Amino acid sequence: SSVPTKLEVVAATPTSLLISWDAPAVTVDYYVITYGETGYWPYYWQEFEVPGSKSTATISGLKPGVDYTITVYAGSYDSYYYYGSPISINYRT
Amino acid sequence: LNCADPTSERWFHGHLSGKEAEKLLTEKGKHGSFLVRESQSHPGDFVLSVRTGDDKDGKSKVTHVMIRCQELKYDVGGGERFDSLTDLVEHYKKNPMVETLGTVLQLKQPLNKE
Repeated sequence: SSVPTKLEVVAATPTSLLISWDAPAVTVDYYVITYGETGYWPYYWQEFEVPGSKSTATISGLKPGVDYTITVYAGSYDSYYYYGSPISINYRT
Repeated sequence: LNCADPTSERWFHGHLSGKEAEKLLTEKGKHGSFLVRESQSHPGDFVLSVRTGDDKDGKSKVTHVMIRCQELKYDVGGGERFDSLTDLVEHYKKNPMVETLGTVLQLKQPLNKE
């Protein structure tokens, strides 16, 4: 039971990923997309926030032929901490 | 609770989201400016946020570092270990932390809580 669900790379360039997760039945206030190079992950990453009304994002400025780990978090404006059980995937290039 | 308490340090901001941190390091920080804040994914754990770019909206780019406390010592996932975050911070002003995400990670000026 992850929140959100079904994270996948929809489309990719050598330097950019187009990701999507389930626009769900039960909505949240925001999402935080985190990403980093696998092997340095989870100790080094970059991140950005999107509203809960969104279920897609682009991660750009990446390098070709590199393994990346991407984790999406869900959150509430009424909590400092993210919801437990985020969802995570790997993708190279 | 299991490592030296760094909450009295001036570069410690406590509750501060990644978006808030990015705004701070942008509006007042330079390249290599850093702050420590509490993790939002791991309660009680710390995050070192480092400005690593000027540009990417009119916001700057921040790389984030997970701080691990294990067996009374601090590290950033590997390599050297420190009795305090203050010692860790000083070491990574003089030494590079890592090269990742197309940027060389090294500390410069702390961004202090106001």
